[PDB]
Amino acid sequence: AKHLKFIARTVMVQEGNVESAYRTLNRILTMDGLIEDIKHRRYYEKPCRRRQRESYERCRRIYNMEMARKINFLMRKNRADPWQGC
Amino acid sequence: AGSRLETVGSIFSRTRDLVRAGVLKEKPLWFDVYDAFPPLREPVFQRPRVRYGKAKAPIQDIWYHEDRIRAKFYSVYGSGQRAFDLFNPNFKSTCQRFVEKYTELQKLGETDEEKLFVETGKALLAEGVILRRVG
Amino acid sequence: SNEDLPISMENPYKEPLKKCILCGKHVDYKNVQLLSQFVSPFTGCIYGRHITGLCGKKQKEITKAIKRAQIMGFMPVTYKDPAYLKDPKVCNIRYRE
Amino acid sequence: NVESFASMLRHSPLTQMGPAKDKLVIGRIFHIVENDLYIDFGGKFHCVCRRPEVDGEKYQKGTRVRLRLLDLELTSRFLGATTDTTVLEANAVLLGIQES
Amino acid sequence: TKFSIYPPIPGEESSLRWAGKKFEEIPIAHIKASHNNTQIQVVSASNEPLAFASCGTEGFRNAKKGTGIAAQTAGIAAAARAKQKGVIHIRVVVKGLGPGRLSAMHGLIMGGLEVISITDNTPIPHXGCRPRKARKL
Amino acid sequence: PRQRAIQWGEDGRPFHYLFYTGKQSYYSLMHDVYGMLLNLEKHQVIGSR
RNA sequence: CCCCACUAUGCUUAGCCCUAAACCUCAACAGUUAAAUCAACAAAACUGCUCGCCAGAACACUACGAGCCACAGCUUAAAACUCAAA
Ligand code: FES
Ligand SMILES: [K+]
Ligand SMILES: [Mg+2]
Ligand SMILES: [Mg+2]
Ligand SMILES: [Mg+2]
Ligand SMILES: [Mg+2]
Ligand SMILES: [Mg+2]
Ligand SMILES: [Mg+2]
Repeated sequence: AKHLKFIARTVMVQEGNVESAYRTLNRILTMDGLIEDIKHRRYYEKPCRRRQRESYERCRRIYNMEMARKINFLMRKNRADPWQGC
Repeated sequence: AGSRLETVGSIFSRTRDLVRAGVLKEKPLWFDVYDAFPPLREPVFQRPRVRYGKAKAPIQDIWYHEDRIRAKFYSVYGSGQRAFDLFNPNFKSTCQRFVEKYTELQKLGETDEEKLFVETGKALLAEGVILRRVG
Repeated sequence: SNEDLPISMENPYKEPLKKCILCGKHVDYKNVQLLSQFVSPFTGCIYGRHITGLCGKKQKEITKAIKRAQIMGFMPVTYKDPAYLKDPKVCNIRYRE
Repeated sequence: NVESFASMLRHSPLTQMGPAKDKLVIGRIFHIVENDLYIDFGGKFHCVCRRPEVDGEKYQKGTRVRLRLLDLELTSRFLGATTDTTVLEANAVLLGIQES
Repeated sequence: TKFSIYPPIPGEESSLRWAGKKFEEIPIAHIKASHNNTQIQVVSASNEPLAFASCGTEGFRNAKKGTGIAAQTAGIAAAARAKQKGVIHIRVVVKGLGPGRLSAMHGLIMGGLEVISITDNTPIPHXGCRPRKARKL
Repeated sequence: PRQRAIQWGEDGRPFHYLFYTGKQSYYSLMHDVYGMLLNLEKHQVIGSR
């Protein structure tokens, strides 16, 4: 309200491609968490519920990052069978 | 008649005991050999347990005095562009050649570390060795 | 006993610990140029340490410095000051197209 | 005057090498599967390197090659595991062929 | 010169122009995309109103107002009244995640206006009023 | 029906070194074929189904 | 349950009230990782020491008594009848 305008959350259109400009803006707002933030703010999430979801989200990321690391590590041996017949 | 309780004693103790009790009519072919030449440890099932608190494995890291010289040489001059040949059991790398000269000069009475390291590089350069400082 | 036995000592080949780009440097709330490198250009959102690569100590100093600078009249809140858009990009975040 | 094991270990090239990361070593191709080269370089485990695009036909069984070592054994401990998972192979980058 | 998605900063000397007008002089199309309605106002750089259209003013009622095609129709209507006043290039400022968020911009283009930038101004409180309680559905 | 012969003698020793696999004939063939593939490396439709 | 409106209330001040699935459902302190690893599950299994607490279910976060700025309150807290389970 007191800040300068047409700087925050502003994307310029290139060659009249408004669809690509809108997708870039939507990607910007998504990556910064603004879209999910706006959605969670439509109804009041109670503190006990917010902590539970934040705890679930943090533990799911760790498990998914750890499960990706395991699959990457155990995919080195996906090469063809070197000892076929034995 | 026998015993498949592999977690109760060892094959020797179970066989010896059942032979004494008369359950086994004949001793197995291996029993006399085991008795004459037993293993260092009697093979008894054990459950591996996990260490907790202040319990730590007794295995010690293997280090040598020359390893301090090797760390500095790799820091100062990096790994030699010459390739290690780990198949030849008498292979000598540029670092090992540096370490041997560094040890010889130390035995000549020199005790300073920073001075004993610079004189060693000069000796090798005189011998024709290529020592390109990393930085 | 034997000369060739291993000897007890500390690892001579141990490498130094990693350091964040700001390890050993004072983070001042008046240094808005530095602080702006850790906020979103479009929204002004402070980046998490997984994007900035900062350690816990410097991530906290940067956060506290940003919050102090914003409300004292040194730094905008809703966007990165456009003067600092051409500074070195030290954050692992890819935005445009 | 029989050499002791402690003596053999101190003066072994593998011991003298120190850390294996970023060490140039000479390997030997002993097994090939399509474009997968199995190379022994004097360690416990072999490394597996893909046939280079350039001079691919020069890499055959018995060909000696230059490697840049990264790890002697690829192992990692994953969450909820009491031990380390090992793939039973070393990590190395194939640079080229060794010639005299 | 390479394309910059960052808007030109006022007070600096840029080379970009639209019909001889600088970025600071291009009129602004303000789109309020609500969950049940879409409102579009075109204003000049001096804050002079030029055209207004919403789904309600275009004959849509009740749930039909909360559709993309309703917002698209409102955009065309606002473009027509704005084009008569001399508007070609507009800066789009959309606030809200309603169904007419993107469709309202489409109608502005079909109506003869050229969009040079897109700005989101959806209100996000930084801590603000307590929203209504969650719904049991 | 063809009957497989005894696979050990009077002393109880099996004749084939792969007896304890339970599939000595199958695994003996796989061993012979795998060995031939090795020797080749060291050295180097319509009418049939 | 869904939609809209609005009040006590959520806020500040000064007094009260003293309850929570007040829950890591893990008492405080010290020590051990060798023994049998260990009903099950949870959260690997135990030792020393101390305080608090418990002794079938239900009756019962109840009655009576007592104390309390509490007066439709809180704390402490039974019995009879009943059952062969809980
Ligand atoms: S790593 Fe040292 S302060 Fe960040
Ligand atoms: K709990
Ligand atoms: Mg609590
Ligand atoms: Mg206590
Ligand atoms: Mg009872
Ligand atoms: Mg109660
Ligand atoms: Mg009561
Ligand atoms: Mg009473």
